[PDB]
Amino acid sequence: GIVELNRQLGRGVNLGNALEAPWEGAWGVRLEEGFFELIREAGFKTIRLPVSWTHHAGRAAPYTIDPAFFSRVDWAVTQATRRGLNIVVNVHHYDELNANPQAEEARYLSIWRQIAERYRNQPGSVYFELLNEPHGRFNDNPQLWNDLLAKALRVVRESNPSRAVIVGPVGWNSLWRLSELRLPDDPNLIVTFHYYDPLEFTHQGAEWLNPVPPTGVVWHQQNAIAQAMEFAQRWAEQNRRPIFVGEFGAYEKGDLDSRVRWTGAVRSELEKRNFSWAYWEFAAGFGIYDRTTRQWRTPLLKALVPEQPKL
Ligand SMILES: N[C@@H](Cc1c[nH]c2ccccc12)C(=O)O
Ligand code: MET
Repeated sequence: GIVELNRQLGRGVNLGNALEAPWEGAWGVRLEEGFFELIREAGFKTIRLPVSWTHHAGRAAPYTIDPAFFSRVDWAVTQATRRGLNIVVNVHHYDELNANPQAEEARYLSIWRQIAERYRNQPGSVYFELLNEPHGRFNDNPQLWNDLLAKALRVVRESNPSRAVIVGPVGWNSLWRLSELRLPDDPNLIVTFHYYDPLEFTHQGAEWLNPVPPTGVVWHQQNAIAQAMEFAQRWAEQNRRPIFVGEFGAYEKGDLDSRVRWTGAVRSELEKRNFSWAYWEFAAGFGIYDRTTRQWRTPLLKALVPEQPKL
């Protein structure tokens, strides 16, 4: 069942700065077929595929997704699956929906119907993820997200009765907001959160934030990671849901040794708690792979996939 589907997610990586930008390449990463084999060879079982459908769908009903863009997603799904990787297909950035859930609902539900119907026959290694990091008006009223996610799950289930569906809390998938998350009585849900604490370290110099946190911040482990993951595990036990931590990572403007400390500490605690996970991200400013030199960033990769269990 769903506990085994979550265990099968295992270790994963996001293909970020790619299809979740305004278009593929705008944020620096075009997808390549060779990425799938590299990710497998590095020890990952899963691709998370952020996709920002809003830039590629009609604004007026029936909100049709551009066929050429859809075919690109088809290709990613098919190539990952054929090469033995799981793939998580989400709806990723969606400024309109976070700002105005009620107004944008119709278009978002049409997008999910299109995705669900198109991929209804994909195997169980293909997972759906309803909405990356709900924020905006969902932060003001978390019940708006509880209501909307139930509508979207109902849409998905019309064509995909048993597929694993990944659902997170508001606060940009903050684990503390699990407290307000409410889920339908559906036995094939995996709960997700993202982990970037402390933001002053993991997002130092991140220009896409306002305010932009200053750089020069170092990091070492205290108790915050253990405290956060224990909270999340108790929530998951009480509510009988498996956990997938779909993003964690530290931006390259922090010093490498601090980033390695943080990445290894997080990965270790996730696996101690039996959480599957996907690192943010493959090839860009948080990347473990440098496409310019075609080399892995060894210290970061080994913090994710250690050669010995206590390293
Ligand atoms: N320097 C690497 C990784 C990288 C750093 N910042 C990025 C921003 C976007 C894309 C890639 C990157 C590259 O150019 O590929
Ligand atoms: C805030 S930068 C890391 C990526 C971002 N959290 C996303 O979900 O795309």
